[PDB]
Amino acid sequence: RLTPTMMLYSGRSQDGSHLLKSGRYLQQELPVRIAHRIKGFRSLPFIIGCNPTILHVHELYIRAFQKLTDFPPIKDQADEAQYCQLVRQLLDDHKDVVTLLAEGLRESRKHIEDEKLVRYFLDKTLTSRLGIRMLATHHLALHEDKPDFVGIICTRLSPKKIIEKWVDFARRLCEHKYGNAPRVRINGHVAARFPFIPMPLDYILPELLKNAMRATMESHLDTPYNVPDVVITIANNDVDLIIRISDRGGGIAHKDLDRVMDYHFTTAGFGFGLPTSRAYAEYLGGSLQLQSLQGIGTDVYLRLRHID
Amino acid sequence: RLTPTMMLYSGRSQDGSHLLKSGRYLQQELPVRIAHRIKGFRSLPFIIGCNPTILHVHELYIRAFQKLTDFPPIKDQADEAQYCQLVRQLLDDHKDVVTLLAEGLRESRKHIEDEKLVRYFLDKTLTSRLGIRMLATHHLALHEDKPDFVGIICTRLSPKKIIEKWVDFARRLCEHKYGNAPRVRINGHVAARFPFIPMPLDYILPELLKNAMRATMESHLDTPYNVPDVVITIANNDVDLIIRISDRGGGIAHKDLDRVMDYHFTTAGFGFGLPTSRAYAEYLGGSLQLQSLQGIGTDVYLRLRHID
Ligand SMILES: Nc1ncnc2c1ncn2[C@@H]1O[C@H](COP(=O)(O)OP(=O)(O)O)[C@@H](O)[C@H]1O
Ligand SMILES: Nc1ncnc2c1ncn2[C@@H]1O[C@H](COP(=O)(O)OP(=O)(O)O)[C@@H](O)[C@H]1O
Ligand SMILES: O=C(O)c1sc2cc(Cl)ccc2c1Cl
Ligand SMILES: O=C(O)c1sc2cc(Cl)ccc2c1Cl
Ligand SMILES: [K+]
Ligand SMILES: [K+]
Ligand SMILES: [Mg+2]
Ligand SMILES: [Mg+2]
Repeated sequence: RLTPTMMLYSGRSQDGSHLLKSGRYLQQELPVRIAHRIKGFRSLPFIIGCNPTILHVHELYIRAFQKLTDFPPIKDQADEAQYCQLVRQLLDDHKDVVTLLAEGLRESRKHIEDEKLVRYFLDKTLTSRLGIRMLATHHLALHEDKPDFVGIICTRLSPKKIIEKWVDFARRLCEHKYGNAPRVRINGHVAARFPFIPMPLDYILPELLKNAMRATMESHLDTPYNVPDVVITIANNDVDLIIRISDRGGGIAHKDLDRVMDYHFTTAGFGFGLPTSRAYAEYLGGSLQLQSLQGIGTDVYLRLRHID
Repeated sequence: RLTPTMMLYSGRSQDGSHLLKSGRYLQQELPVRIAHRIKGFRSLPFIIGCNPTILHVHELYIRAFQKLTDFPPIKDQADEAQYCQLVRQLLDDHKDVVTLLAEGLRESRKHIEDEKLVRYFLDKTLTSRLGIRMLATHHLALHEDKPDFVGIICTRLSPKKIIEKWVDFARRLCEHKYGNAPRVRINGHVAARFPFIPMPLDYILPELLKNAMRATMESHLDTPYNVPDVVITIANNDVDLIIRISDRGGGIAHKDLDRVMDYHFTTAGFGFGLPTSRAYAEYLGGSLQLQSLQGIGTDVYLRLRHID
C-alpha cells in the first residue's frame, strides 16, 4: 500500500524485524524530505524569510534534519525503540507548524512581487509535511495491535462512521458559538467499508463541516432554533471515494469565489481550511471541488483515490 | 437588452417604425454572420468538406447569404412584411441543420489529423447559428402582442414554470420508452420571476432532463415502477440563474468522463446534447458543469447570466 512518492509498510514479522525495516526506511526517507523543505525556506523571498516566525519554523526544520542525521544506524530493537522516542518528540515539536506558517506569512506576503509564490510554497510545504507526519505516525503505529489497523492504515474503514465522528465534533463547536447546529443527514453508500488511511480525512472533514455549519447559522440568524440540515452523500466505487457535503447556507458570493481557495482569505479561523484541504486531497491523488448556488447554498465534493 | 456581439431590440413605436429599425438591423447583421460561417465551411478539412451532407449544409448557407443580400433595402412596412416571409422561410429551411451536421461529420471526422478541429468548428457553428436564430425569431416576434413578451424576451419568466414544461415533455418521452419516468421535485427559489430569454432554455433543459431520466431508468431495470426522483434546485441571485439537476442514476463512469463532452460520443440520441448545451451556455456568458458521483448519481449545474 502506497501514497505519493512514499510507501506505508504493512509488515507483521514475529521477531519484530519489520520494525527495523520500517525504521531504516524512515532514516533514508525523512532526512531527504526535510532537506527539500529547508531549501523551500532558503528560497523564500528575503522579506518573508526574515519574519521571526518564519525563521523559527525554518530553524525547527534544520533542527529536525540535524537530529535525524545525528541518529546512529538502526541495528537492533534497542536502537529502534530510542528512534521512536526521537520521532515522537519531533511530531510533538512540530505540531503547531501550520499555525506558525499562517501567522508568519500573514503580513509578510503582502510585500512580495509574485502573488502565486506563497501559494506554491504553502501547497508544497504543507503536503510534504503531511507526508512526513503520515510516514512517522505509521512507523509508531506499527507497534500497536489495534484490530482493523496496520499502522495508520485501517483495513476496514467506514466512511459513515468517520464522518459521524467529525460531525459530532463540528456540531459541538458550532453549538457553543451559535447556541445550535444544523443536523447532518448521511446518505448513499452508508454501509461501505474498505481499506483506507483516516489521517487525511481527520483533517479535511472537520474543516469542510465547520465551513458548512458556519455558513448555515450565519444565514439563519433569525431562526437559529430551526436551520436547514447539512446533507452528506457517500459514493464508493472501484476508483475513488466521493464525499459530497451540501449545505443551504446561502452560497459563496460571486465576489468571493476566486479568493476562497487562497491561503489567508476569510470572511470571518485563519483562512487555511479550504486551500489546505484541497492541497491535501490533490497530494493524495484526489481533489476538492466547490459548486456555489448563490442565494441557496454550496456543494463541496471531496474525492480521494482508493488504496492500491 | 443584449447577448454576445448582438442586441435584441425592445422597441414599441405606434407607427410601427421599430419594425423597420429591427429589419434594417437584421439586414446589416445576418449577412455578415452567415458569411463568417461560410468561411468555416470553406476551411473544413477537405475530406470532411467533401461529405455530401456537409456540402448540402454549406450550399444552404450560401443560399441564405444570397437571398438576404438579394433582398432590396427595407424602406417601408410593405418591404418589412415581405422580409418577414423570407426570414420565416430561412428559419424553416434551416431547422434540421444541427442534425445534418451531426450526420455529415459522424463518419468524416474519424479521418482528419487534428482532433479538436471538429469540436471547434461545431462549437463556433452551432452557437453562431443559435445567435442567428434568436435575432431572426426576435424580429418576427416583435409583430406579436403576447403579454409578458417583448419579441422573444420574456419580461417575467418563471424558471419553475419553464422547467415544469420541459419536465412534462421529457417524462412523456421517458414513459413511452421505459413504461415509467422518474418524478421531478423542484426546490430553492421556486417563485423567482425575472426578464429572460426562454429560447436557450428550450433547448438545454430537455437535453439535460432526458439525460437524467435515461440514466435513472437504465440503472433501475429491476424496479421500473419505483425509481428515485430527479431533483432540481433553482438559485436566483443578482448575477446569474443557476439550475442544478440532480439524479440518482448511478453517475458517469470514470472511463467515460473525458468523452461525454465530445460531439458524437454516446453510451446508447446522436450524442450532441451535452456539448451543444455547454456551447450554448458559454455562448450566452454562462456555463454547464458536471459532478459525477460514480455508483450513485450525477449533478448537472446550468448557469446563465441575467439580462443587462
Ligand atoms: N459552505 C460554505 N458556504 C459559504 N461560504 C463558504 C463555505 N465554505 C467556505 N466558505 C467561504 O470561504 C472562506 C474561506 O474558508 P476557509 O478556507 O475554510 O477559511 P475560514 O473558514 O477560516 O474563513 C470562508 O471564510 C467563507 O467565506
Ligand atoms: N445524468 C447522467 N447520468 C449518467 N450519464 C450521463 C448523464 N448525462 C449524460 N450522460 C452520459 O453522457 C453521454 C453523452 O450524453 P449526450 O451528449 O446528451 O448524448 P446522448 O444522450 O445522445 O448519448 C450519454 O450517452 C451518457 O452516457
Ligand atoms: O513539520 C512537521 O510536522 C514534522 S513531524 C516530523 C517527524 C519527524 Cl520523525 C521528522 C520531521 C518531522 C517534521 Cl519536519
Ligand atoms: O442555420 C440556421 O438555422 C439559420 S436560420 C436563419 C434565418 C435567417 Cl433570416 C438567415 C440565416 C439563417 C440560418 Cl444560417
Ligand atoms: K481561504
Ligand atoms: K456527447
Ligand atoms: Mg474554515
Ligand atoms: Mg442526451
